[PDB]
Amino acid sequence: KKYRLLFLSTPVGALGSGIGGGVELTLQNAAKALMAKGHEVEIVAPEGSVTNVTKLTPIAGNSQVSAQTQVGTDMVVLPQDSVLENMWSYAREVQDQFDLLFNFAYDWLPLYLTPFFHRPIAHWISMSSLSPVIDAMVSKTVKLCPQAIAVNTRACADTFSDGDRLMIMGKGIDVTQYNFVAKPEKPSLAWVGRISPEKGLEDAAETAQATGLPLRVFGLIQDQAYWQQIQNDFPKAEIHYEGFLSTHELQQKLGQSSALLMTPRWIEAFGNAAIEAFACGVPVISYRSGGLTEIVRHGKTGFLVDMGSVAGLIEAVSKLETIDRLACRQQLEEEYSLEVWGDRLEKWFEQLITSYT
Amino acid sequence: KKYRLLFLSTPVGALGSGIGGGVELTLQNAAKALMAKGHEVEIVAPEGSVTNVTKLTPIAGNSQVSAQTQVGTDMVVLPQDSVLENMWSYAREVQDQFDLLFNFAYDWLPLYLTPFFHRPIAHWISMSSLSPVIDAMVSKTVKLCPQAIAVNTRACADTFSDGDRLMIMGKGIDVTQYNFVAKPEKPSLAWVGRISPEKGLEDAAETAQATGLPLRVFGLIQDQAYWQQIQNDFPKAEIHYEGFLSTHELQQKLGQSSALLMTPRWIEAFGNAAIEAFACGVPVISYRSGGLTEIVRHGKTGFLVDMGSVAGLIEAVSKLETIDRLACRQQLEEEYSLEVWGDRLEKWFEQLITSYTL
Repeated sequence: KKYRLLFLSTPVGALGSGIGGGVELTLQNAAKALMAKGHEVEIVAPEGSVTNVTKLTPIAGNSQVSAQTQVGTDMVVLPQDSVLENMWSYAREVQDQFDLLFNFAYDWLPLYLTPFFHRPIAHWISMSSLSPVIDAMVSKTVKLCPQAIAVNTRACADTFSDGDRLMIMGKGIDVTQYNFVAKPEKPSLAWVGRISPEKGLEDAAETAQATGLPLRVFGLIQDQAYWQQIQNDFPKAEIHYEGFLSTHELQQKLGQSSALLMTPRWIEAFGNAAIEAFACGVPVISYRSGGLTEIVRHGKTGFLVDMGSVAGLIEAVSKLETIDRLACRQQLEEEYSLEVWGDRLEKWFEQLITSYT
Repeated sequence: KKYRLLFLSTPVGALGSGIGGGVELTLQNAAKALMAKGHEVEIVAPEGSVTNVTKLTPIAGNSQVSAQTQVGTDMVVLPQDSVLENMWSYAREVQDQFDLLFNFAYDWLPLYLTPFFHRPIAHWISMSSLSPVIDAMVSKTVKLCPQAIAVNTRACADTFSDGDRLMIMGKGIDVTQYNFVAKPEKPSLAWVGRISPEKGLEDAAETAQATGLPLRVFGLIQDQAYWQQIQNDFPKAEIHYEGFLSTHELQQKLGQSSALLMTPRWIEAFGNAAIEAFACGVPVISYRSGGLTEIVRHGKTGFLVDMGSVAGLIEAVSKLETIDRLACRQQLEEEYSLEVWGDRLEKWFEQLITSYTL
């Protein structure tokens, strides 16, 4: 069962620019996983895209607005000569050379064009129902082509009107790129996410202050005024900025943490910090929110805390010694690895190719 | 060969709402013409559409904003559950039952979806180049599918970057709807257009004043200030307002004119008033402008005047007796009629269908 697959990337930025976000990594990890099972993969992506994973054919056009800015929109907006148009124009040109098409863009046009191709198209929805057109199109598309749309977490399907017809594929990461730290040199706590007042970073600082453990922050300081506030509100806490880093620079410093604190104030979707902390042998102490409750195995690879309970975070930090760091790594090897994930995608596509036939 | 055709209407409103504008009439007139040549036609159109012409399957959705309000946009905007998208979904569902699909929508999606169908699609572009995004798509689509996009006049095609690749199909109206007046009861001049400054109505007032012919004005007085000023600048001209009338109400009174005055201060693309005037046997005295130069046959069905020459308009009125009013009606029968238009459409559709199979 050696398939020929065409991967269609996001139109927001170019591969390697980091502008598209986690999908840029999910795409290449999907390519790596499916290639290692013996399949051929071609990546279609905008002009200026670069990858070392497989063949990439760039496509000229105008970059499309990100779908994270239009939350709840019932609009479809495509710029003149949009990249997404020419990408799917190309897909129609070459679709006969392939067995399946795999889409990563979170947009209307790829979903709508699905019944217009004479090859099966698969869709990876990267975020959880941010807009009803995608909810409507996902609704329309799964009814027209069952098993057509997959996501990572059940929490994501909960935001979709037809999540019961959404496929749950989890995710996969490249374990060889993460430095497992068996034991950090000094105890410390870590936090990863967007630095803004409604991301719960304040709770982590208090936990750091009450336990006497330095807090190491990873992310983009979007409000330099807001950053200054946190050190002032939790004064005796040793808070350190580690910058907005790539996957490599992040894990190079993540392993030296005793635990990753994930303290959302609302249902949070900037995970993978957990999955990567498991790659580095870092247990995860997180509030009970969204997909984390399915990743953090309480008492085994971390702790789950009642939402908003700073006292719960402090108690959990005090019990870190009971968490075998090897267990975190072992969970990542058995789930969230390219070997197991590449198996699920492979089984998923073969169902689609045979059912489409 | 008798073809089965699927017509895709405008998404701006419903058929009969008049919200789509003249396209509503161009579409149904095209259906009438092709049906009279022995073809079957099914109309796909929004919710609330009605026609007495042929089979209609309505399709629900969000009505799209007219492309006349978004002039110059470089964006493509479609509402959620847009009528246009669901209409073309239906077209994809049923495309195997037909020989050709005929699109009237002035939008990005029907042009973009053209290579995604496995049946030939023809496009009727109803307006001039309104936006660079639409101009671009016409270019991409005619290069990808030659002879796939038609327009009415060369003047319209000239506004497109690749108008040279556009098919010129003209238009057709139902002759049976127009009352031919062999001889009006009183000499008079007629003017039809928008009543606002820089619309050339001033030129019509002078010629009416100098020739002693009453000027009958058809249009919308949106600014009463501009209206009385014309009576104040041209006192000795007997100028009359006839109101904003429908196609039928207009033609009922248009025939009673000695000539139609057409005084554009721009390059005119369609000149559709002249065709209506010919249907009534009314000769057209027009400035040399755009498509009017291709409609008005000088000395035969009217006169063409050097742009802006009021003396030329006056000179042309003095020669109206040399214009056979029968000539105007015959031109409309020989050109611009459902018989002739359905002929051209048929010959065009055949070219596309035989070429797509090859």
